[PDB]
Amino acid sequence: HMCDAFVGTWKLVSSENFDDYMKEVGVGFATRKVAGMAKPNMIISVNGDVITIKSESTFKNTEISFILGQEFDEVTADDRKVKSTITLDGGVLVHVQKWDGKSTTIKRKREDDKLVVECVMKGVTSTRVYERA
Ligand SMILES: COc1c(C)c(C)c2onc(C)c2c1C/C=C(\C)CCC(=O)O
Repeated sequence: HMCDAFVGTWKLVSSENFDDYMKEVGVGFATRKVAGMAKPNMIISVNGDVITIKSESTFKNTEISFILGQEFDEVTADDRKVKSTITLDGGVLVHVQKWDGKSTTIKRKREDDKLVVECVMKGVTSTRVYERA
């Protein structure tokens, strides 16, 4: 029952500073433009210890399945090959991606009826807000 409040189907309703975050990460111009247009749905489900987060958009689909605390391979929407570890910290899903000696952290939390996602690369943060679909 860990992540019960995250489970469901969510749609993107606001984004702030995602272009600057993508620049910080190293995403190129064309990908930033097309990815920044997308309005993904995110589908979160849990089966035993396995959490699955799917992102469906016009830009890309993606899907990750993982066990908390257990590192996995992830190919990101922008085609980085990263090593990811996702934990729960005080009710927040904390997702660290490591690649090429770099690191970024993505935090997902429930706030009121929203799922709020904060992406941080060095000093740059982006906030993306999702509502139930
Ligand atoms: C941040 O990693 C990226 C990137 C870099 C780019 C270009 C992207 O383009 N499309 C997606 C989807 C996407 C993502 C995943 C987003 C997140 C893991 C959280 C924000 C959200 O779920 O909205």
